[PDB]
Amino acid sequence: TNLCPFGEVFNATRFASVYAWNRKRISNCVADYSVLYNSASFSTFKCYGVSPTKLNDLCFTNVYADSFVIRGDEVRQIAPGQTGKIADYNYKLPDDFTGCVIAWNSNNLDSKVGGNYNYLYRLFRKSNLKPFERDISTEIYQAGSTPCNGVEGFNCYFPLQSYGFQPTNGVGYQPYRVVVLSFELLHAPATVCGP
Amino acid sequence: STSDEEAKTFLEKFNSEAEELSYQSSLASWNYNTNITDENVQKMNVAGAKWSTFYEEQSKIAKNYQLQNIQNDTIKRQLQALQLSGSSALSADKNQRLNTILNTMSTIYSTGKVCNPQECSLLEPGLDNIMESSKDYNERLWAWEGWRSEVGKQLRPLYEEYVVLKNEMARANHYEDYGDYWRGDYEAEGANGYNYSRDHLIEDVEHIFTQIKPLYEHLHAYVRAKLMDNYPSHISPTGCLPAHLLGDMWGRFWTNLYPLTVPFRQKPNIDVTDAMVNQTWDANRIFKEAEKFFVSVGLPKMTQTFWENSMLTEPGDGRKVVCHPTAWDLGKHDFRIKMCTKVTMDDFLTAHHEMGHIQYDMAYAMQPYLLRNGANEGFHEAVGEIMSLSAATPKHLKNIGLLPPDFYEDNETEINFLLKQALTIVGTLPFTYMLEKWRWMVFSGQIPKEQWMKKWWEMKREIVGVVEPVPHDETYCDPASLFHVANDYSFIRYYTRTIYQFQFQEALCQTAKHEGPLHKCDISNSAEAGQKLLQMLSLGKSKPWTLALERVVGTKNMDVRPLLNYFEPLLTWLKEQNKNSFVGWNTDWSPYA
Ligand SMILES: *[C@@H]1O[C@H](CO)[C@@H](O)[C@H](O)[C@H]1NC(C)=O
Ligand SMILES: *[C@@H]1O[C@H](CO)[C@@H](O)[C@H](O)[C@H]1NC(C)=O
Ligand SMILES: [Zn+2]
Repeated sequence: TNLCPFGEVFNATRFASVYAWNRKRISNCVADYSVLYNSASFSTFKCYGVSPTKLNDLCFTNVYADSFVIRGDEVRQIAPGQTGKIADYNYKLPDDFTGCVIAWNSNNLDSKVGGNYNYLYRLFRKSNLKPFERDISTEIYQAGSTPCNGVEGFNCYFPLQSYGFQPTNGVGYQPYRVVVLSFELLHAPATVCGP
Repeated sequence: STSDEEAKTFLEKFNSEAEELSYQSSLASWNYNTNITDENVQKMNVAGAKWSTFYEEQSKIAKNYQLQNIQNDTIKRQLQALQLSGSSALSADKNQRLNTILNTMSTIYSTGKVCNPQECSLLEPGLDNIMESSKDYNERLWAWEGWRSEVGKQLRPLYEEYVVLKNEMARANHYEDYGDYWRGDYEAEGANGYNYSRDHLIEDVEHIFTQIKPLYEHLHAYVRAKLMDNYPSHISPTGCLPAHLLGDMWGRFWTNLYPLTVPFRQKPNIDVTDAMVNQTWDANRIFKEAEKFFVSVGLPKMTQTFWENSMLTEPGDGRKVVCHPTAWDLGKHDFRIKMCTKVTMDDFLTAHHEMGHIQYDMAYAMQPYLLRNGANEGFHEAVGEIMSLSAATPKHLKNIGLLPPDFYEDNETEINFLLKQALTIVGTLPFTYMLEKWRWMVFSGQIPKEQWMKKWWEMKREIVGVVEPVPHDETYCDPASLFHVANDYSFIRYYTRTIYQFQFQEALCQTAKHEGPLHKCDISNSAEAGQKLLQMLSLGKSKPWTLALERVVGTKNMDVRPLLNYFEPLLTWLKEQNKNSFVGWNTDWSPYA
């Protein structure tokens, strides 16, 4: 009856930046998914490939828990087949995604008077991310034709930008904590059943 | 690396940093306007300084993207507004001299006193109270000439140097002069036939004046005859009106002449303040009623962060507040209204006016940061004023239970209302046009320094039909005695926004299929009218203002005929009332002559 450590992902004090999104591999445990999908504390609980009520009646080899922080108007980008700054440059889901996307407003935790600026996002990139690709590089973005040589300047930008989270912001600009659960099925042990 | 993509990448970096710095500046400014302490002045100054420092630096980087090479007009507009250097194009020493000049004129204006035959009155409220309420010729004359000979004379040498450094700034920004620089707010460069040059504003504004002159002449003739009753030994039936008998310090509005000019003095104005109090309304009820009106026309309701963050009353604790009503667009979907609301019909109408600004701010909130504003400088107030127009009508007041179900507005109070409106709306148009025309020609150099006062009063008699009661030489600077001139504010905004607001109202009233005179129109419960209006509001300044205007009214042109239609029942009444009066004025007569 080894219980899956979902409280470590969902109740962590800190959350990662979206450009450096966190991933926790859940394995060799029993998961009670009804704990999560029957909770009214989630504004978004969207599943793809699977149905929520059937999650307890299912088994997978591994389950991955991706978590990060974005602002409210960007939660729609955490879904298969979306475009935008977050989906293209920070966190991309595959079109054949199998899993669930969970998000909830965290204005009470991640916003601060004067502004919280710990959470960052990637503003520029030469090309889109492939699904589940992670880019944590900090190379100066060359928007023109003169090489930057690692120097910020004209047409030469630092690729990361900080979120500004004040508690008085509108809902669309407020911080939201997101958890993406991926269910993997290889020709393999299938160690995570979870009645 | 095409030119469009480089500059868009720059604007993306600009927008991501501007939204934070602009928010911190708005928040600190809000914390001062709602909690007036010495602690929050400095925070407002520091937050405002780092936002200004940031914009100056981005403005210089932005100038390296030549507008000519940009295919994208939405990108081209953003770079254009950011590239506008303004006073930053002057040398640091000359910008500091101009700042010292502007701060001395503003200081002289608000501290100026007038001492009679020790006890002296400031403008607010001493000299004002006299100019808006007194019916005595000699008491108004002492305040009028006193304000201009003590304050305006101090401003004469400073305003001469103010013109030099402003023209130098505009020349550094590649404009004719400071006047042509101001007219750039109306410059549209867009698709075929939405173009609008800065010099075309001069012809439009002059053409609109000729179309207005007949209605103004009849209002002028009626006011002149009524003033002749109260000042029988000073008024000439064919001459201009003495400048000091017009209802305020400068004659900008003729509103305060209503007790002397009301067409039917036994008919009281409809004031529903008693009905509001009788029904135990408070300030939350007022703004809730305003919210329902906008929802009735298809506009969205207020956000929850509006109700939490606004200051809709004067605080019940001990903090000191600025009570002037303002609608705050702080960014990040944070919209607020700061207002010391009381339970009155006046503040009930103001709530609709300020929330009208909020609807505008919310509509273009998804535009890029630099495009979040009215189409031009006259659109925001025009949109806000038409909401109070509909809400003030007895039809609307009857439908929200504030007027009795029996209520029928008779023709006398309809004429009383239209006359009261014309004293404010129609009376200010020649004053506004002639004022900015004088500033345009002073900046252009068409009016030399040694003829400033000669031309100012030659155009007052000619355009406004107003004569000075005391001859003034070039030691005076009479226009500087007005707040907007002494504090460096463009004035044509009050001319155009008046033209726009009646084009909007007539257009929206036709969409709502209103029948009857335009002044009795209420756009309430017409979703297509609010939807038609929102197609312009959501544009911001991302399109030419001519195109934004056409999406509502169907015309690319600033058109005054809608205003004339609004006042046509009054013009019909005035022509009969003036049947034994002279319509027009001669510029020769003077009360001192
Ligand atoms: C007003 O400002 C002071 C600091 O200047 C602050 O300590 C106080 O809490 C403020 N009051 C309110 C009601 O916000
Ligand atoms: C201008 O750029 C914006 C953003 O890149 C884009 O949405 C728009 O379609 C562009 N317009 C033209 C005419 O290229
Ligand atoms: Zn307003």
